[PDB]
Amino acid sequence: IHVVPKLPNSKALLQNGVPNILSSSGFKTVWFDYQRYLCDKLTLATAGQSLESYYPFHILLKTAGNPLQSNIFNLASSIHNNHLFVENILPSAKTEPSRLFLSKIKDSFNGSDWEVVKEEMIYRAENEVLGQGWLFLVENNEKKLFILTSNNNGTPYYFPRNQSFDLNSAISIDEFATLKQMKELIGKSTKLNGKVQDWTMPIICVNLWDHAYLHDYGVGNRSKYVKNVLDNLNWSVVNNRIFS
Amino acid sequence: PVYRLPPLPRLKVKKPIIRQEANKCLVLMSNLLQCWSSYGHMSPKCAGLVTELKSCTSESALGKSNINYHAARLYDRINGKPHD
Amino acid sequence: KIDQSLSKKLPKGTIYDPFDFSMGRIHLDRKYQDIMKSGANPLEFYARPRILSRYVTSTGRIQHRDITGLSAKNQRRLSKAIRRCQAIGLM
Amino acid sequence: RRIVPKLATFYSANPNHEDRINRLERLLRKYIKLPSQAPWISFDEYALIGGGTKLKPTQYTQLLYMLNKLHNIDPQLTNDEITSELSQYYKIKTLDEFGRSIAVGKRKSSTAKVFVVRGTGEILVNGRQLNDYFLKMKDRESIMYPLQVIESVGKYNIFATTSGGGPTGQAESIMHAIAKALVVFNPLLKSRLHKAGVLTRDYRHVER
Amino acid sequence: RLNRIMFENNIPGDKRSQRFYMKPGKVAELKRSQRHRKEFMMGFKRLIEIVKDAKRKGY
Amino acid sequence: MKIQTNAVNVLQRTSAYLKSGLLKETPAWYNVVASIPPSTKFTREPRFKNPSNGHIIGKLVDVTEQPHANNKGLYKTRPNSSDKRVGVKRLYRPPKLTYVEDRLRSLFYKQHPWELSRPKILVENEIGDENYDWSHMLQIGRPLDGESVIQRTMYLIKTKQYGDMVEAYDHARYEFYALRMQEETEQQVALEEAEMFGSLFGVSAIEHGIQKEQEVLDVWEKKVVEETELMAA
Amino acid sequence: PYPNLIPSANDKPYSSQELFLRQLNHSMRTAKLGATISKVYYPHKDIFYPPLPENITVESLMSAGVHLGQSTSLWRSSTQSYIYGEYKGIHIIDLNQTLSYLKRAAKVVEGVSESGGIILFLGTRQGQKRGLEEAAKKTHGYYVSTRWIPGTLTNSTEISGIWEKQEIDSNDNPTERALSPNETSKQVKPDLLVVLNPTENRNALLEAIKSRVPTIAIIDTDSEPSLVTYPIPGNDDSLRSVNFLLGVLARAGQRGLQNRLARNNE
Amino acid sequence: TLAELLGRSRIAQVANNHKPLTYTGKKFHPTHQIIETKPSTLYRQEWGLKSAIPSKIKSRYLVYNDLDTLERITTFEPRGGTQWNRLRFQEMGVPINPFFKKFNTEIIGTGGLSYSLPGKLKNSPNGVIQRTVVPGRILNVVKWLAAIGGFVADVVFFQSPPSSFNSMGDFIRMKTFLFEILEASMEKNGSVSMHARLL
Ligand SMILES: [Mg+2]
Repeated sequence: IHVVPKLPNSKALLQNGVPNILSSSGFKTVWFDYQRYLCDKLTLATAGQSLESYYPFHILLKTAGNPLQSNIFNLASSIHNNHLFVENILPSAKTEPSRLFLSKIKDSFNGSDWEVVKEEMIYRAENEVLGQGWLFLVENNEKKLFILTSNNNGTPYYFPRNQSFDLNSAISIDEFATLKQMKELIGKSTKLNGKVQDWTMPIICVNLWDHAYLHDYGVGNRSKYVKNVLDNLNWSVVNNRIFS
Repeated sequence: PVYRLPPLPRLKVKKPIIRQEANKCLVLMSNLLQCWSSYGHMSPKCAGLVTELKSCTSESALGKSNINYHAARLYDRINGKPHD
Repeated sequence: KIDQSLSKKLPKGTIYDPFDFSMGRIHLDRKYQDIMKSGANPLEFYARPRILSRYVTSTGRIQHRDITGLSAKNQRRLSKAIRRCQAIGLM
Repeated sequence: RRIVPKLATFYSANPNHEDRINRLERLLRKYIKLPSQAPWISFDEYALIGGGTKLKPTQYTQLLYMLNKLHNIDPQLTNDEITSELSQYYKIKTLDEFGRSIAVGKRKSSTAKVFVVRGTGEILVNGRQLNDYFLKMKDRESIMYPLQVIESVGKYNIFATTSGGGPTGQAESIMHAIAKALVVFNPLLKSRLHKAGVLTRDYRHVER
Repeated sequence: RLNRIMFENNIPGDKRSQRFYMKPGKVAELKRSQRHRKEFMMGFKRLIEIVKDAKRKGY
Repeated sequence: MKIQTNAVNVLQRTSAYLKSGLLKETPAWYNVVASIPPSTKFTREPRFKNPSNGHIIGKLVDVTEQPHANNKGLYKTRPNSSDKRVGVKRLYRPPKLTYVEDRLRSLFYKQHPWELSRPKILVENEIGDENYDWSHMLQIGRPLDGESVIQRTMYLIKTKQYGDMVEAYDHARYEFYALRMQEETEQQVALEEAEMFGSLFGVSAIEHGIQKEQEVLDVWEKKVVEETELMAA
Repeated sequence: PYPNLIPSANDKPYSSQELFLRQLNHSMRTAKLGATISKVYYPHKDIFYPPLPENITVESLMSAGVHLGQSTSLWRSSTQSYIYGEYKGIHIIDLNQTLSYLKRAAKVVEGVSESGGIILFLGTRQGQKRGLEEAAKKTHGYYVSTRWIPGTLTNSTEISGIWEKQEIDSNDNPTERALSPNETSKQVKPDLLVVLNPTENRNALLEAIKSRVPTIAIIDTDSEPSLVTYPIPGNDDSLRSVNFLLGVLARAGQRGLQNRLARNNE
Repeated sequence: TLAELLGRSRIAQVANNHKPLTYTGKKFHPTHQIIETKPSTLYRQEWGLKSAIPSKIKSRYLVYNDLDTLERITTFEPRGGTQWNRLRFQEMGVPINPFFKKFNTEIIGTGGLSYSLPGKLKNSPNGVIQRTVVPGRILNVVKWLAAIGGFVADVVFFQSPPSSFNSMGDFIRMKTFLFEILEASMEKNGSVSMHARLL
């Protein structure tokens, strides 16, 4: 039985929700209703199996390579990502960005400062993520940050399941080349499961699903919601997520 | 039908039979001899086989049953004797 | 070519496992390789030399119950019917 | 006050060994997540601290397996606990002023001392030409063999000095000494020479 | 194939059986002994099969 | 083995040793075992009721209880042979436990053999923690399996929503079919969406089976060629 | 924290050990995000978080598989009273009798530990070492899991006489006093012996009988109840049931030890 | 009471099955329930059965007959193959209605193999999947039969067999081919008759 995690200051979040991003009704939709929905669906899908004993992150890491249980993976991914998202918008466990994170953004993004990087992430979310999706700021094994976007329920950890390219429409030839090299990397591995190593981790997570913003911000104006999320993050969690 | 043996002093095979695999050199020699029997000695047809033999025996001319142990180990468990 | 005993044939419509395409499957199949078992009376089959002959050797020796696999009752009736067939001039 | 046995394994066959393996298992169990990547005490040495006469070689092999597993943990992630527990169980030639490598080899009762310098393949034996001292071609080829294994024949000058035994013994002593001298000029070739069989003394000798 | 037929019909053993005379009590004793040995062999084969299966499964 | 006296009377032997003076100091267990007497009765106990189905053991219906004729049309006037036999063994045998579900289950996996292929976990988790309302088939903390169908059938019959076993079984079966169709559609659509959004899969079930078949077939190739060579000579 | 580790330069990528520490930091903080797992059985907890004797229900005993008895063909008829019935070719153990006997045995273990007696946990099946060791450590007791040497009790001088002994205070604190050879060579006899597989340990049971050592055991359907002082009807061939019962007994012993220490510290 | 809980226990949930574990006859559908154990319980040999399974077994799936026997062994087999076949069928996508509205023992429609509905097609980034292609192995030199993804089917040819067939002879099963599943039907006895075409 997967159960919705308890959140600090739950009474205040019920009363008002996350300040300056969501109202109480919106926070109910994004977390109290959607997280319960996802957890119940995962429990129904994985009950009576081994996967009931593993956490959603270990579930999605286990299930990433098997086509026929993608649904479980999707649920697991959401159940993880949503919580990550919530944790970077919780009022508290004003928090300030750390020196190390600022240095990494400055070094990772070709000298660009953090705020223009925020605007660039807003642009990326507006452009590529058509409809439901997730936005992440992630660090790779080279100690380099970069911006990743996943369509529907995708994971930053495993690059085969990043779901960063929307094939329903066309794809740029460069995106096709990226897909082909990715598939070659997958195929090179000698493991029977076909697994590959990916040490990417999410430092920032933003929920672009309609549950997050539609009730508070409408069909349009999603970039407004993303800007509000990024401006008022809980920087203690974000700083802790980085390793030194 | 099922036959149940009495409580026996032991459970052992007198002569365990092992599946030694016939040496490759011997069978290759036999094939060569049959070749020269049918086509003839130093016949063009099967001369290739000779080459194989020349290699197969070049280094050397010719190039285990645990049933009793396991039976003795397991007999007390599987004999199905009455309690005491 | 492969001798037929050395090849395993999966019948049509049957499920299988990768083990099936193995010599172990053939060896296992080798290892684990009518009317009188249907509730009938063998004594009634005493003027029927063919069905009685199904249960004897080439020389006419009645087959043991270990070979026939019949019940003791039907085995006794079969032996009696075969001997009666021998006596009456049939078989 | 109360008298009780010291070890939790007191009623086992070898309580000392069981308790020591229990400590090793405890450490191997607490730090199971750490990735991985010098002899140990002898059987009598472990017998003294363990079961003594009760100590068994399988128990000793189990101890060594655990100790090797613990040591094989990556050094950069080891800590003071593992090292402290493991500590209880722990038991160059060069050329001369003239650029010469000096080696001494033996074979049967023959001994040879060889000076190998960089040169053009010239060889002297006891101040005599090689062909004058060694009439047998096989002995000359034996002397050549270590030079041609490293394909440096014609790149060194050899001054060999033999004494004792007969022709073949002296020649093979020159061979072994030349190999030992060549190892100095390029240590990376030692394995190559060692694989050719010229760096191992032929211990065979006349017996009563 | 002919020799196989002969051994399946027990003709060779039968001929040596009829060669000399055997008292009916001794005949019954031998028949009981042979049947008991056959049954014992069947039981021993069953036990060996159980042993081999248990070994395969790791017992 | 005989019922053993010495195991349970250790306290009495130790008391004799202590009072005689043979033993000077009381063992640490003496006071504890005195406070907690061992159970010293080893008796075969009669059983009069089968818990699984409630059948009452040890009851005979007397002649007077039948004032009417039986199915064959005969009045019971004297006891018959079976009635005149003492049945103590029936009391002292452990009763066989029989459940109605055991039948329906056997039916279900006969009707749906491939449902057996779906793996089952027999590790119990916690039995007492189950809090299920069987007005609906799906339960949180439970898989969707045939046992859910039998449980819904028993719930239907218990509430008398349906009268006969077959009717409730069929209704639960149809609910099962609907739910399993929904799950199958989720799986298919999820895989299609993953491929739609760029997900790349290293290996699939067909290719995995093909790989295992290839290893087995290569070993079989070597063994067959060697065996043909062996048999030819 | 992690001595003798050499961090990498910012220009170069992470090292393998740096990646390991980074992933450890991730695991201890964020890997467990999304849901909290409830009502799921984790085997290790049966050893580390056993329930108290009073909190045990029949449902908990049945979940551990304690009720599953031996095959009906291997029945020892002396165990008739402990049997609830037979089902699927095996005998079912009556779990109410199991609960009563287990509570009684837990009280016995708690009393013996509270009196400072020696408790010996003997179990010689394959995977029983972990639970035996943990029970002995938390009860300040002793255990055997490799093999029971015959004569360990009746011939203690020739078996256990050579191993060292130790004087301790009321608080189980070493005194480090030097023991005389006669004191070191005395028999030290267990005050309580608990056997997980009494069928394969007849020697230990007979020695305890001869030496007047009260004994507890898990009595399966094919085991003799009268060979032990405090039988516990239950399944002895399943590791889960054995570990559950052993953890209950070990927690009772730990409670007795804690009561003893609390009284000595007042 | 204890009887109710035993009736609802997972060991009771497994239906009574006593068929031979080692079966050499024709196999059309699963005959034993697959028992799965988690890795954590496998580490301790706990499978939820009466007794501990031997530590030699490394697979997490088995099929069993007796919890206990006179020989003190659990009558089991370390095999979980059949599920994969079922799952592999789901990869084929070929659909096969009794699932829409005294006890009868006939196999009801598809007995849990596939609960899909015929009227759907697969979208792919290349586009609509018109025809489904899966790899298989032609087994014998005979119609010709093929082992395709856990099931044996009769392959419908297209003009002549490729010459590779004649060249290889009885070693034909060594080489993989690509087939398109024309149709899948279920016979009364439970066999799954599929017709495929060698491309
Ligand atoms: Mg047992």
